Amino acid sequence: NKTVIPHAKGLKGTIKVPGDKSISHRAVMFGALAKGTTTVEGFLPGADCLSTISCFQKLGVSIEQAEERVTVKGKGWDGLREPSDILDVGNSGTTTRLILGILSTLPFHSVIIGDESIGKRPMKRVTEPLKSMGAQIDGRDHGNLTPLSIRGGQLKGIDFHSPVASAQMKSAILLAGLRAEGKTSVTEPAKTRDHTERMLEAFGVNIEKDGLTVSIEGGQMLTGQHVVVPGDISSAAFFLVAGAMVPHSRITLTNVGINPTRAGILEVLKQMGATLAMENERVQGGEPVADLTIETSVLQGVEIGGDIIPRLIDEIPIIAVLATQASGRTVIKDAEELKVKETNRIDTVVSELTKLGASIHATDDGMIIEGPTPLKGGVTVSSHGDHRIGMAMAIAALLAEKPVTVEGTEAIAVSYPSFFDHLDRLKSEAENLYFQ
Amino acid sequence: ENKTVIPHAKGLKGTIKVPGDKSISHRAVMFGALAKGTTTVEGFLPGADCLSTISCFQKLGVSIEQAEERVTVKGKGWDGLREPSDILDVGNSGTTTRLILGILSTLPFHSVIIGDESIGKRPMKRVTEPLKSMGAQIDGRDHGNLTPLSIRGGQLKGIDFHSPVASAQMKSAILLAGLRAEGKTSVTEPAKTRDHTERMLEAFGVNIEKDGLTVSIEGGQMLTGQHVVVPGDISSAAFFLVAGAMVPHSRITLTNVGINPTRAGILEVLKQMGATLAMENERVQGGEPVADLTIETSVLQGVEIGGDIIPRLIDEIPIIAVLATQASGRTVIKDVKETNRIDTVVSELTKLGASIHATDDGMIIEGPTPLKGGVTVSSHGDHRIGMAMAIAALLAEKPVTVEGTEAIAVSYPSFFDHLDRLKSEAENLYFQ
Amino acid sequence: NKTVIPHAKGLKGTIKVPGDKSISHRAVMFGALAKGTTTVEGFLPGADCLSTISCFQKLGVSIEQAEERVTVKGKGWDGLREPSDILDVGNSGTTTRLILGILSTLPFHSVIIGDESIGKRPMKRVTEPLKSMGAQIDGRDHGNLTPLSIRGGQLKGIDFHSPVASAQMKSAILLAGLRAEGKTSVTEPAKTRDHTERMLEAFGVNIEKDGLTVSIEGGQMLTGQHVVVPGDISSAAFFLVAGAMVPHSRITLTNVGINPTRAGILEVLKQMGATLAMENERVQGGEPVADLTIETSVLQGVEIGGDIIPRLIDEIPIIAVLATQASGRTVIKDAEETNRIDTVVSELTKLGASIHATDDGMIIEGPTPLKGGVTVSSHGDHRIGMAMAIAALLAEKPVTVEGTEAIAVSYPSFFDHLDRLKSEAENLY
Amino acid sequence: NKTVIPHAKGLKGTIKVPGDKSISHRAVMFGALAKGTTTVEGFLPGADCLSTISCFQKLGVSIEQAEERVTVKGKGWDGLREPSDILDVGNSGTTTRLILGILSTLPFHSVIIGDESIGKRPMKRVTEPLKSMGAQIDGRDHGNLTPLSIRGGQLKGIDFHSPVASAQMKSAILLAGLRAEGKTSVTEPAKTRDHTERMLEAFGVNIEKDGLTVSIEGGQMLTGQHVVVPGDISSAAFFLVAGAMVPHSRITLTNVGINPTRAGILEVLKQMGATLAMENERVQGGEPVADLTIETSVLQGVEIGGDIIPRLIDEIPIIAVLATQASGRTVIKDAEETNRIDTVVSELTKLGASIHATDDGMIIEGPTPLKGGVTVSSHGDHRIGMAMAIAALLAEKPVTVEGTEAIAVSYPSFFDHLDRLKSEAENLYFQ
Repeated sequence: NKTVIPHAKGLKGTIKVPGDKSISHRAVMFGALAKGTTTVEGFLPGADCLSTISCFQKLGVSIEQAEERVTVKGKGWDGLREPSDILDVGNSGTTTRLILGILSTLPFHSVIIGDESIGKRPMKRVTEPLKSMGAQIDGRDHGNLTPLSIRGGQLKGIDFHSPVASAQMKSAILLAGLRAEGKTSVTEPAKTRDHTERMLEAFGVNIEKDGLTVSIEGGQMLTGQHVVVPGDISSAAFFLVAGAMVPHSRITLTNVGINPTRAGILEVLKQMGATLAMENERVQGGEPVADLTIETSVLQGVEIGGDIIPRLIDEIPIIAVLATQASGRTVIKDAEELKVKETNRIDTVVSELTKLGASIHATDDGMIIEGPTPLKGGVTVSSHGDHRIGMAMAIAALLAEKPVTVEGTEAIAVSYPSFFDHLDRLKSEAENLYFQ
Repeated sequence: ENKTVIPHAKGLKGTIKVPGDKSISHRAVMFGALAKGTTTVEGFLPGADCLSTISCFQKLGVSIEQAEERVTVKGKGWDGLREPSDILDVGNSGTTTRLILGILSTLPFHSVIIGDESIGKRPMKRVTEPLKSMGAQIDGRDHGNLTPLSIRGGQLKGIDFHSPVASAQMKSAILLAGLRAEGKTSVTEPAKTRDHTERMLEAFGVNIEKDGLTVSIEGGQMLTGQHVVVPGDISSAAFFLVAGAMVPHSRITLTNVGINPTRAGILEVLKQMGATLAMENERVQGGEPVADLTIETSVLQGVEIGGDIIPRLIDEIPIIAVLATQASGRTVIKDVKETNRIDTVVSELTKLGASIHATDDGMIIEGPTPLKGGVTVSSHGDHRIGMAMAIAALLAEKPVTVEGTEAIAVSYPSFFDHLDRLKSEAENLYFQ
Repeated sequence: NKTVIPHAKGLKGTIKVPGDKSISHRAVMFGALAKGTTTVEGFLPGADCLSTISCFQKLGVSIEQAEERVTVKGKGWDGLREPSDILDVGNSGTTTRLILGILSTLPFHSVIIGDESIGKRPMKRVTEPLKSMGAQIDGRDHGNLTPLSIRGGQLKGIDFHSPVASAQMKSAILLAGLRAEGKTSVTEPAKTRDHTERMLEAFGVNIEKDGLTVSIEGGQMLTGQHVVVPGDISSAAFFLVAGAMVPHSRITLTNVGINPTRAGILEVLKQMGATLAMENERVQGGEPVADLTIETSVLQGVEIGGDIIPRLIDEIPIIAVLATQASGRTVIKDAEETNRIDTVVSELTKLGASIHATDDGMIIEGPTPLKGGVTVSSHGDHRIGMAMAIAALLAEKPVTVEGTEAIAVSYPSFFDHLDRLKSEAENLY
Repeated sequence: NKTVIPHAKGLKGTIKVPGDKSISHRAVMFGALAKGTTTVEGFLPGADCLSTISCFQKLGVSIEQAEERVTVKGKGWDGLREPSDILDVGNSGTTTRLILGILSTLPFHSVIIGDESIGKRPMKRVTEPLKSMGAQIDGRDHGNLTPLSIRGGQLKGIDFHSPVASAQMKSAILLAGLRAEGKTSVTEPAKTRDHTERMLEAFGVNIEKDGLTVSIEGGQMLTGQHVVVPGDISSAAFFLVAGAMVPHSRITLTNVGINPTRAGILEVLKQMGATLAMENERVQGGEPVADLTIETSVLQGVEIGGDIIPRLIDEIPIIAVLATQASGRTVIKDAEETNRIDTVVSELTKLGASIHATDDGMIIEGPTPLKGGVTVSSHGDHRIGMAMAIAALLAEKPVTVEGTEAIAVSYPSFFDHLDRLKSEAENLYFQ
């Protein structure tokens, strides 16, 4: 249904956001390929990550997952049996592409299928480079579409130049070369998420990191690990921006992932002039982690573009909200080179936030967000089934004088169950904090 | 409680429609999907297997509409089979697996097949190797031998195939794959085998050539929509034929039964034994021989069963065994699972008080023997042994308990209902 | 949803129609109440009868059912135990009404509920009389609607007179009478379905009957019977009317129930001068059964009214079709489901027939050839869909029959049996 | 199944434990009888508490619920309609007893049923008093077992005396006495959970207590409240105890409810001397809530019985573990089900601890370092498995715990919260 949302008198307390999706996926896949038991804490246990588990369980690996905790009794490649079942990818694009790399590594036959939606997402960009490595891959629309059949094994390294930049593709090819013979090299136009690169090293593998081109030597051995999964930045960002905007706020998000390739918001917040702080910075993967603390801030407009855009793409709608309370003008530029799935978000956020009373319009390559503007409520705003719009809108409502009806909150409860619960106990602690 | 108590029958009178033929039901649907025009199946077997065949072809883009025993298959040639976005689920059906493979090899896109646990243990390599020799890219578990299998069907070149094994499912696959290949495709085997695929395909407007031991198809001909009235499955029909032959005061008409000689082996044994049997209304529906059989309490003579016949009556050996117990003198049947069948058939009938004995390649039955109840007989989860025992219990003085009845209820749900119906009609006609 | 139906060149063959729904219900119920095993052949395995089985199992009766054969390890009243589960009736009007009577006998607590459909049908007509007999019954809308709660036990016989004519009602009270103290008597306006009467006798209970008045004494035993369920004339009727009208037809329907309170269709056929044979009359458990043979006849219009209407109600839609091919005026009157008559009229009329409704029924006229090429709906009522289907067998140009799911649910093999009849005619000719 | 647990290096952090079961049940129930909307926060979305929601949804009440957040559109008693469905109570004893009360209020027919479990639990101790009030209740075993049928309405108050202490039974009769005529009274040999009284007071109803006897006039009006459900002391107990035992530990437990009728372990903590802070002392929806803070403390053995025992019954397993590390003769004594305590002893001595069993309670002696390397079962009981789990955080070498799949039911994230305290002391440890 809908949620009606009042304005917040304040936000205070500590919160653990649910663990990073990308890291949780990889923590599992890598543990399966490794020798000796891997354990996973802070595991994001959603449909996609549960799909990954199910897939490897069918490949023979003994995995026990109990809420946020996972234990993977890996025995290396030598203990992955040929599946007598179809591997069901569910809704996970991550699982599909990375496991396509891994299955090309294996000297047996496998079939991949997922749901309605995954059968419209093109896979050709990944099957082609893998056929090049010596992998027999056929499927719907000549291997472009689900379902896909795969026999791998005796695989050969490859240098590979790529036109479009994509982290999932990279990760597939890297995992495939992990059991190949010789140099396997990936090259892209943009730099992009390094989770595969980082986590591999924490498992006991060496990668190249050469400028714009990453490479791997097969065949190295993966060992069992103890993986503490960092919080998802994308989920933290909702609270960070709330903490910044909402009067009388002081929020501490613990164990948040700080991977420079995804923590672009943390740079935006800082340059806008947020009272932001990091604490206890570590490297738990692989991945850098910190405890973020924000409190009510006086913000300023900031021009955002270039190499920053690729590193904060999920935080565009929430930054749109944040900019509403910043003095002067903020600009998003170089969004022209974004998927229609993201160009649509921008367009709706623009109109949703306008319904809420802000000065904001769409541009050729992003949006301009103008002035500090008090948001007025007494209106319905829709999440359009996109959890990122719902959530951003949800926190935008915390500033609105008069009630705001956010509809389509179903999509939020799917992705991030306790979003409103966490929000509610920040409002409770702040009300319990004002006493005589 | 998985056991029925079966009392001796005082008589058996009536008419019965046994369930459709499984082989013909499958193919009606399949060849339907390959033809131009509306095929209409009547008396179709709505079992799990045949329902699986329907499903796979729906998943291939073919419009198919099924109620109870009535099927409609709409259009539309090869030109209307679209590349599946779903896994084609074969379920339990060996037939769907094997025949559809032949057909899938004929199509220029990608298909996957899987089934349940059972099908995932049955070796397919016997079919996949031939089709690969025709040009088909077929991979699968255990190097294309076990489910799940993946199929890409390129431009297909014909083949002169030779096989050490006699297999009708294997033959069907290659003939079907030969349908849209170029240049004559031929299968040769040791024994002559079931000929449903050739007959029906022939009735669907296709031409098969037959030079004894070798069958061949010239690609690529058209198939036309047909009205297929599925004939009664003889294996089921056999159980009534035998009961009717034996129990005093019996007379059973069985309407519209597939009479095909590659499976009608029991019809020739009945004749040989001097059973009172009648064929009436024999015609041919959509390639398949069919007539209504009528049988009455007979005076049977022992006979030798062996050679060519065995293939064409294999499934009836258990019931034939019972038929034999009532024939005068010796009746021999000669020529892993077949031997396990034979043994328990022998075992059971023996405690019913028959003189039957097992041999290396079959069994020997002696004389006319009154069967006796008061014993519990088991089917070891074999519907064929179950039913055959059921019928034998109809002869025994004292009651006979037949454990393992749920196997029957799965193959032939209305089997005991049909028996009961004949038992009652005989008591109602006994108004002297 | 639909079926397209062409005219029939002929209909030849034998059919076993499904068990009578009413007898099938009762043989389970009486089996459960009786000492000794009861066995049931020809049982109708539809959703309703299975609900009946479901319920008595929850009362603790061992019942093993497969296709059309039931076994009931009946062990008497002593043998029914207090349910820990809710008794679920699904969609079954019979089960609900009758079980209410039975449960008013049993000295413990029980709860009845059904689906949405039963949850709308009123129960006051049965609950009120049983309450006056001594049973504690409460429920939604002051015991008028499910869920109903019942504590039965020590009942005292009533002399019941009703303004309604209902066999479920009569059966409830008669069943409560079985263990009630003294004499329970039901007097009804019309006479009605007497299956409850005939089967109590077949199970060994002395039931006294004047006309319209039936009485019963507690507390007689019931003995396990072997029950052969007769065919529903309700279904047989579609095939009898089919045989009567379609040229080149010769149909035999085996083991069909001819109970006179329900054989109204036969009276009409015979009065219309149909070529009807009733062979092998028997009585199976107090139930008159016979083999019927019909062949293409030259029917005449007849006047259907008065005492017969009650005996042929469910068959009015099919008789309406029958009258379409009869030579002359045929009147149905003294009827008062009055919307059910009207759809029959509407559809048949757009089929080319010459029907009209009256206030007391309808008037159908002459032998009218029927023109297809048009679409007619069952309106979820299965009987309209089957009447319409066999009407279709007679019509030049095809007829689409909307809502064949309803048919398919209540008579799965109905269209297959038709096919089989048309098939066999092709072979002869 | 089973989970392997090594020793704890140290426990540091802030934790919000799940909502209180009893308050979650009541928030919905009372909200359904109230006039005007009732919003609940901190709701425990367990099986039992969702069963309450189910039941009132079938009584006509519009209720939205999503994870820990619940909205109840109350329209007073007049808004409850006669049910067309059976009221399904699932496995919930609370729901069963407290609804029998509420339904007795209602001038229509209603049927209750639950699982094989509820089906075996006696109800005569609740239905008999309710009938005295004018309620008509029939059911299996002469009103003593599920399913039960009820028609209510015209109710007259009763002076009721119970020979058995039961919160549920008290709650039922009070709830019925909310729409009865005159003064309804309940008197029982001991005093037990008083959540019904507090909540009702908070929803605007006058409950008069004269120690031992509670009484209510009717009909008073219930008004829609904002109800922040406090954390469950029974589940906070497992973290207070672990904190007091593990070397270098300092844990804050946000918004835990401090009801004296269940805060027995807190009295035991301060009597054992353990360092225990108590910030933010406030009363919320009639319930007293506080923020608890425990650090690693020196434990002293203490005598426990009679006065303070009835109000800590569930915590006995966990307190038995807390005594393992307390110096000296620490004994609990009262038998008044108690089969739980029998099993605790077997497993603990198996770990290498000093516990014998006595006529009513048990003896615990000295501070004993526990040894690990054995399998301990909980027999499907969650209160053991949890106590047994946190116990294993002291002994080294794997201490395999069984019945863990029963823990994941009453407390989904128990082992997660636990894990998060170990690994946040990995990150607090940097010079």
